Amino acid sequence: MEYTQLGRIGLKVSRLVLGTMNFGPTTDEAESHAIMDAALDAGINFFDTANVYGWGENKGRTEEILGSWFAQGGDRRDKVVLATKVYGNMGLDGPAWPNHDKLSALNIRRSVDASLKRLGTDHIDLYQFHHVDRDTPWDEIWQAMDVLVRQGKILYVGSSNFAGWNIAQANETAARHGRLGLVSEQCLYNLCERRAEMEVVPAAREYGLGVIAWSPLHGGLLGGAIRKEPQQREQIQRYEDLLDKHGLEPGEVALAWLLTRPGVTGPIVGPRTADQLASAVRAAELTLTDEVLTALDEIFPGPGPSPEAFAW
Amino acid sequence: MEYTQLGRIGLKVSRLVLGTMNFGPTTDEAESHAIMDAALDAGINFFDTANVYGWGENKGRTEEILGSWFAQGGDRRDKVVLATKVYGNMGLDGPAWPNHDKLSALNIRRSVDASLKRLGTDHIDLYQFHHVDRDTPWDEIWQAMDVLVRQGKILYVGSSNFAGWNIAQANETAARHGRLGLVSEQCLYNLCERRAEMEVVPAAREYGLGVIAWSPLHGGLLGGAIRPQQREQIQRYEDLLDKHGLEPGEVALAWLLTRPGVTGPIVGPRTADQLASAVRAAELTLTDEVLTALDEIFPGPGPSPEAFAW
Amino acid sequence: MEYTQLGRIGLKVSRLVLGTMDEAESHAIMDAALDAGINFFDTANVKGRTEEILGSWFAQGGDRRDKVVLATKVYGNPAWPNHDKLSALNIRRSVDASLKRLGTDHIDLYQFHHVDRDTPWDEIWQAMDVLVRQGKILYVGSSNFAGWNIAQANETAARHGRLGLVSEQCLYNLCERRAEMEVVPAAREYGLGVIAWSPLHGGLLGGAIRKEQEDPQQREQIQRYEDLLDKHGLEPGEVALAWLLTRPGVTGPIVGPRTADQLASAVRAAELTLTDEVLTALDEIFPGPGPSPEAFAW
Amino acid sequence: MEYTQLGRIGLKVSRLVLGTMEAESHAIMDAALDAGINFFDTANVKGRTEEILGSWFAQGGDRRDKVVLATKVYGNPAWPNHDKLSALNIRRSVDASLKRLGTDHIDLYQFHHVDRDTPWDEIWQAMDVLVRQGKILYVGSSNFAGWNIAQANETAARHGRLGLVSEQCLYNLCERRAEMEVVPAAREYGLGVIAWSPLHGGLLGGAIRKEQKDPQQREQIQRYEDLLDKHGLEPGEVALAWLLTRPGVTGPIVGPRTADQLASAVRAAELTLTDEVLTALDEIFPGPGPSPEAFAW
Amino acid sequence: MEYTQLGRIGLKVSRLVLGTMDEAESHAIMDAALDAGINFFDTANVGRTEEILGSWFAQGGDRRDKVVLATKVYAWPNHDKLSALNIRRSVDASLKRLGTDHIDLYQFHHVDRDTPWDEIWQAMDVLVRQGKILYVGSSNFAGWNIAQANETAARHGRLGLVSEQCLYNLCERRAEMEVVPAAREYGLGVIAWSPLHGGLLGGAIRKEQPQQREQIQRYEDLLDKHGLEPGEVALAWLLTRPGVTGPIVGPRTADQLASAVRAAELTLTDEVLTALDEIFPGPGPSPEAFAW
Ligand SMILES: CC[C@H]1OC(=O)C[C@@H](O)[C@H](C)[C@@H](O[C@@H]2O[C@H](C)[C@@H](O[C@H]3C[C@@](C)(O)[C@@H](O)[C@H](C)O3)[C@H](N(C)C)[C@H]2O)[C@@H](CC=O)C[C@@H](C)C(=O)/C=C/C(C)=C\[C@@H]1CO[C@@H]1O[C@H](C)[C@@H](O)[C@@H](OC)[C@H]1OC
Ligand SMILES: CC[C@H]1OC(=O)C[C@@H](O)[C@H](C)[C@@H](O[C@@H]2O[C@H](C)[C@@H](O[C@H]3C[C@@](C)(O)[C@@H](O)[C@H](C)O3)[C@H](N(C)C)[C@H]2O)[C@@H](CC=O)C[C@@H](C)C(=O)/C=C\C(C)=C\[C@@H]1CO[C@@H]1O[C@H](C)[C@@H](O)[C@@H](OC)[C@H]1OC
Ligand SMILES: CC[C@H]1OC(=O)C[C@@H](O)[C@H](C)[C@@H](O[C@@H]2O[C@H](C)[C@@H](O[C@H]3C[C@@](C)(O)[C@@H](O)[C@H](C)O3)[C@H](N(C)C)[C@H]2O)[C@@H](CC=O)C[C@@H](C)C(=O)/C=C\C(C)=C\[C@@H]1CO[C@@H]1O[C@H](C)[C@@H](O)[C@@H](OC)[C@H]1OC
Ligand SMILES: CC[C@H]1OC(=O)C[C@@H](O)[C@H](C)[C@@H](O[C@@H]2O[C@H](C)[C@@H](O[C@H]3C[C@@](C)(O)[C@@H](O)[C@H](C)O3)[C@H](N(C)C)[C@H]2O)[C@@H](CC=O)C[C@@H](C)C(=O)/C=C\C(C)=C\[C@@H]1CO[C@@H]1O[C@H](C)[C@@H](O)[C@@H](OC)[C@H]1OC
Ligand SMILES: CC[C@H]1OC(=O)C[C@@H](O)[C@H](C)[C@@H](O[C@@H]2O[C@H](C)[C@@H](O[C@H]3C[C@@](C)(O)[C@@H](O)[C@H](C)O3)[C@H](N(C)C)[C@H]2O)[C@@H](CC=O)C[C@@H](C)C(=O)/C=C\C(C)=C\[C@@H]1CO[C@@H]1O[C@H](C)[C@@H](O)[C@@H](OC)[C@H]1OC
Repeated sequence: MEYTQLGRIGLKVSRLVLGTMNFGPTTDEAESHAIMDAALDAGINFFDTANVYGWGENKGRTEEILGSWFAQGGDRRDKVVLATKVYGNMGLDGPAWPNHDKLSALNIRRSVDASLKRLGTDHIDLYQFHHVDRDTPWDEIWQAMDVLVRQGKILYVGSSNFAGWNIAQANETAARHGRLGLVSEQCLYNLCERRAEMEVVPAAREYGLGVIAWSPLHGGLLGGAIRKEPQQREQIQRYEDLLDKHGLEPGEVALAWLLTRPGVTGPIVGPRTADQLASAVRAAELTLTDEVLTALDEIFPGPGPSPEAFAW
Repeated sequence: MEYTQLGRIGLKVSRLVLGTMNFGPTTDEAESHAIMDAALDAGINFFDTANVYGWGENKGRTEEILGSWFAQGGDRRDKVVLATKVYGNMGLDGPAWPNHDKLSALNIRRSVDASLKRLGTDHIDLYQFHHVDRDTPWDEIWQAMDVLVRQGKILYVGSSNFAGWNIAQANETAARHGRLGLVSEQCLYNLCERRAEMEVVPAAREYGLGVIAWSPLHGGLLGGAIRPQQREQIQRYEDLLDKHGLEPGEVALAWLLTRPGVTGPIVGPRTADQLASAVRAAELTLTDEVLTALDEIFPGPGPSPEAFAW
Repeated sequence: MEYTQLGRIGLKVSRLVLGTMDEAESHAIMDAALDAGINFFDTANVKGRTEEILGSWFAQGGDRRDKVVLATKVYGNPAWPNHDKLSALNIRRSVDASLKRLGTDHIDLYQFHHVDRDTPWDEIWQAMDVLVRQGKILYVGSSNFAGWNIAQANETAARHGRLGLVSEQCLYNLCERRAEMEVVPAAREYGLGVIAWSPLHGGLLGGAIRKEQEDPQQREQIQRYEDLLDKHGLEPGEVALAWLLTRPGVTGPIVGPRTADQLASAVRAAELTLTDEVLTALDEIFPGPGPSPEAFAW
Repeated sequence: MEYTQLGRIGLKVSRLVLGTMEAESHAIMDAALDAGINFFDTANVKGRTEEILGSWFAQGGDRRDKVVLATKVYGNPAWPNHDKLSALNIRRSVDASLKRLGTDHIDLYQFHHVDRDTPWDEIWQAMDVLVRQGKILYVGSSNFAGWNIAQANETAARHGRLGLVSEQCLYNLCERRAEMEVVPAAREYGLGVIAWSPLHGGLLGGAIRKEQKDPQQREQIQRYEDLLDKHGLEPGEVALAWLLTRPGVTGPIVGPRTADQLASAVRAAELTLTDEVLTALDEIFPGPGPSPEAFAW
Repeated sequence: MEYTQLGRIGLKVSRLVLGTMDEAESHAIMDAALDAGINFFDTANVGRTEEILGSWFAQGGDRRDKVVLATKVYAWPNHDKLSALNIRRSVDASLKRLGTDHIDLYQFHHVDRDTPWDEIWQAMDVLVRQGKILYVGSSNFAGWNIAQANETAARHGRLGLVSEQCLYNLCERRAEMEVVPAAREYGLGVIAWSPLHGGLLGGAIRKEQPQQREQIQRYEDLLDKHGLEPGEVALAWLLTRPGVTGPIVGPRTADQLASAVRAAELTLTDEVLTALDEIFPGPGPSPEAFAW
């Protein structure tokens, strides 16, 4: 297992991030636990979850499954860098009661308290915004997060689905008064969707955030979606054909590709079974030749950074 | 129900603020709870109280009435933005024991501890100065408030009965050391009394404070004389509202909801009927003719310096 | 002559400020204002031509420049964009024009003519700091601000080491006391000198009814004022000025004497002691609103 | 003429920016003055253009006093430090610009492009030297990313300095990707947005009828020209007028070579587009939306 | 010619830095250095030197505009060291001797432990703000002097040291303990003075015909097996070192220039690098260098 610093900070994490969104809705508790043990066994120390995982009327269930996993002891809590999120509506799906979603200090307080109860732990290592909230100013957000820091309830703060300028504004605001800023950004990033390269990833790299790629196979579409059974199909076909030609698995290459991108800490890997985890772990050891990198780049061009992306 | 951001911050509030001053002194606990459930049903999430509500020897009773409401469960606490106040004498009415009113860190400590006990909760969402205290510096006040923020005992700080320059001084002082300053001013504003517009509301807007109008009916006066220079003015008002078939109480509220910078008025119902009426005032549109008429009868000063100079 | 600190700063000024309004006639009161010990000269009308007349005054030598605290103002007054108001652009052009007309290399107190709510204080303080570091200006003052504008301005200045506004020139007199609600409280809090403009309310407090004989309610008021002073042996124009010199935070009124007789009258106004009984009755005739928020709430 | 604040600052500008893209230049600049345009930029829609402004100002008649003068860093294989935004390159470019313009100050000095190799403490040192000498009033950007505006202005504010007051970016019906992050950031930080190539190099200027490329781009332009035929609207005027409806936009740079093109740009600033016309332009020329919603959710 | 950012700043310099050791022949070698694409001129020895540069710019032809001009500071009290007093008199004399209105890189000649940084940055900021100096650099500092200096400048918004000139070559590698780590952390370019250790790595044992001589012998003998010139290799070695901007070279002739230029084009094999590292061990970073 390859390890790296999470951006500029002192925290070392596995290049694979274990996603947990399947634990609860699709994978049962006992199997989720076996996967998490398997993940530790493979050297994966970075586990990602969210208050809202579990979905609909079972929001919170995933956090509860990690809580029962820690409760078995055996140094599980101690070995893991635990990440969860705040922003989402935790009540009935649909329009939220005011201040029961988004990033007011009010929603942060109630969300973190509920997450700590479900996770059965006194601290979260990486507390992440699920999304930018353009209505909440950073002096409010940093007040909320600093209260939790100083109480020992969280260590690090991270972002998810931010724009590049939000990352800059957050970290400049934090730095003004000596606070550690965002340490990581979780953006949608994969061969199909490369527009994070325009500004989100450049900002992250400037400010020393780790970059965590969610949906690394683009919902499945890069995992061998055509062999399984618009003009997007021609790309995918050319993709599989190129990987047939070279003997490589689609699912594994989508992950290995992300590992070659500048600034990228690693992909979120969201296995349903211990078999799919072991595949992810192979993808991490895989080495991709400069020839196959050119090919994928030709099939899946990236925008490049702004302003060059749309101007010069 | 129309919602809005409280000034520049991420908190979203109903444009009606439920005032609780009647809960205890005139409306009773059981009925107060009735009204507060109806306010939730109406989409009102913003509840305003104060330690001194109750009046006389019953000061504190409103806070307790809120406390027993939260104790019923059903996510009542979790659904409200709870706001209370510090400054007032909580002992026997008349001259205060020193440091038992006003805004010394000493009075702030003892006031918040008693409010949290009565309210039956571990935190207040919005803790408001009831009035400006010009004898207490902002480095002292913000120390006291910052202690409460970091302990998780309050989230936001607001003001009430400030001058505009007090708003600027407070928030400039907070911003110097990276603190969130005042998020709202609760000022006396209505058709009769519009001198908040000279400097209070301009200042609040510059600094991104919510503006919450208290005494939106000027203590009943804008409610009815059906039941000397000023009698004449109110007469002209009630006659205008007879012409258009509009309730006086509803227009005074809806008018404040047209003012630039105004979050909304504090509505203080004695009864569930008075509440449903406030909700109706929130739904009212006022024609440009009615707005222009009210402005003639009840002129505003406009901003300083233009208000008295040019 | 009574002298005072201009607010919190180290500059000492006369409690009479010499405002404005022939050339050698102006030079003569100015020399006379000096001999009377008035050191604080302001180009505010009680623009371009007045500066030139000060300019020719200084050009005569005799330590005239060295002896005076020279205050001027952004020119102001349908204008071409940026030829009014307080952009860094307008400030640059107004100051350079003023220095050329005043025929001096520095202005002691450079003042804003009016609040401009479209220009942020980091822009304004940039423009002023350029001039301070070049030595073209010493102190910065306001005119026709709100209390909160004074607060914003001095807080912004103080964040980066800068001296803020040292003075505010506002309309303040027996007739118009609404400066007392917030402007003068803000000024007092931040250590600004308050310079009272139109101290006689455009002449209304200088004995305008007795000068008429040679609005219903306001006339009743002036009439009750002239009669109170008749009763007390006191010149109205002098009492208007003396009243202001009793008010908390007031540096002094602007006066525009054109003769030894008018200068001597302002000087006697500054030496005048109004009795508690006079002050009590003036307060009754011309009530102030008190500070906000007590002024309109409690 | 419609006037606006340049972003958050107190400087008032016309919503048309005269891109000076000698004798026929001088003529059009006087007509722009008389039309109430006070905002003159040396951005091409550099070298000679500045000299042409300099001889304009040397004619006198309060011309320098009446204009907001904006220029740019020159830019350009370059000799080291004769391109980009080192303090060394800024000194030499401004000194040469002041010489050519025959003026002792520039009102708005702009970066020509983001330089990723120069830290903002270096850039702000260079600009603060000039501001404190009086050679420059305001600073602006061109061809920046959203995060570069944020970084610039946070760095400036930290030590009390006025940051960027304006960004010049490529923005028109055809190219709307500035809306992802550049314009959002400019709006957050209170920069004026100045739209260069507002007709996308003539292409929105009725380019298919002046024939009297890619198949899909031509299809798009065709519907545009047909929509405006239907409504009786000049395509050149509409491209400009659409930019004036966009949140955050101060205005477009125009390079009128004739009284006719000037008068046209002036009419565009007075034109009101109906909601139906706005809906239809939007359908033909869709914007990406703000990031992250533009590519995520 | 190879170019690099000077540390973290936006200034681009040649990886060879032209130092100095009559008049029209200095002028001619400077012209030749431009033609080879060297833009970085330093008055440091590898008064009169500044005057020679002055007459060079006085010829015109965009000579001043094409070069990054670096000079340095420098006993009667305050006529040495880094007092605001000596800085002022030294820079005034430099600008006159150099016949220019600005210096691109103004460098301290040595650490002065008796002057605080608030006094030094006052003096530098005055000059930066009058336009007389762009960038500030150090020479012969400790690592902690670099940290203190740049932390002090950052406090009040000011650009700190952009470069350190230290004694660094195969023979003297102790700058690697802390000076070069500090410079790397703070984003200073590292300029290697005496890159040939006074000519000891320039083929000295051949030129003549204790246990230091043993070292130089294994060096010269290794460079015979590979068909490499010692002069060139000591330069190329430094160019492979982390944090190094480049060496100060003082060519007097077109012939030595061309040697310097070749040494910047040269690529040493990992075999050669490994062998140089064996003959000339470095201490590593503190605290590992002396503890663990
Ligand atoms: C002590 C001496 C007397 O008292 C005064 O002379 C005080 C008056 O000057 C007040 C303030 C005036 O009222 C003021 O008139 C100004 C023109 C307004 O100023 C305006 C214009 C502005 C530019 O100044 C601006 O800044 C400001 C905000 O608005 C101002 N405003 C605040 C509204 C307003 O208070 C007048 C209007 C005319 O002058 C109001 C009327 C009803 C009046 O005569 C009242 C008299 C009273 C109560 C007492 C006695 C005599 O009153 C006697 O009281 C005894 C008990 C009996 O003898 C009585 O007889 C039966 C009676 O005799 C007459
Ligand atoms: C390996 C070389 C091949 O090159 C490619 O396969 C590259 C293509 O995949 C490009 C990028 C596609 O064009 C992309 O189509 C996506 C659906 C869009 O993505 C969408 C969806 C989104 C979610 O991704 C979003 O983020 C994005 C912004 O918009 C995307 N956009 C950035 C606009 C757009 O570039 C396709 C559209 C369909 O697939 C465009 C068509 C006209 C095309 O074939 C063009 C050129 C070339 C030279 C093809 C050769 C084949 O030619 C021959 O193919 C043989 C198989 C080889 O062996 C060679 O023969 C020896 C070779 O010869 C040259
Ligand atoms: C729109 C219809 C009428 O207009 C109004 O009714 C407006 C009035 O309400 C004004 C403002 C009042 O004057 C206010 O009296 C308040 C008690 C003061 O409030 C006090 C107390 C406070 C608590 O509010 C405090 O906050 C404040 C600062 O001070 C307040 N102050 C700001 C000074 C002061 O403006 C009244 C006093 C009594 O109401 C003054 C009297 C002499 C008056 O009527 C004068 C002029 C005009 C032009 C009247 C028209 C025409 O009247 C007729 O209207 C018909 C519709 C037409 O067809 C015409 O008929 C022919 C026309 O007649 C020509
Ligand atoms: C007004 C309604 C019409 O809708 C439009 O005309 C919308 C089109 O203009 C879209 C956006 C174009 O697609 C764009 O093609 C550009 C070349 C790309 O731009 C490029 C270049 C760039 C420089 O812009 C760059 O910045 C950008 C990122 O990529 C751009 N990209 C953002 C991906 C891409 O959206 C076209 C391709 C060319 O015109 C795509 C094709 C398949 C298409 O027609 C699809 C759907 C519809 C529903 C058309 C109707 C016609 O149908 C009927 O047409 C009648 C005339 C109407 O009146 C209606 O009748 C009622 C209507 O019926 C509903
Ligand atoms: C490739 C392998 C070769 O390895 C070297 O040649 C490495 C040597 O250069 C080391 C480092 C020297 O030791 C250094 O001697 C300098 C004068 C000191 O420098 C001084 C002065 C300063 C100014 O530099 C200062 O900065 C510094 C701190 O202190 C320095 N210091 C760090 C203390 C000190 O390490 C020598 C002294 C002379 O050269 C010390 C003695 C005990 C010695 O001969 C040891 C080993 C040898 C001979 C190994 C062979 C060569 O010898 C044969 O080479 C053949 C090619 C092969 O067959 C080999 O087979 C393995 C072998 O055979 C026997």
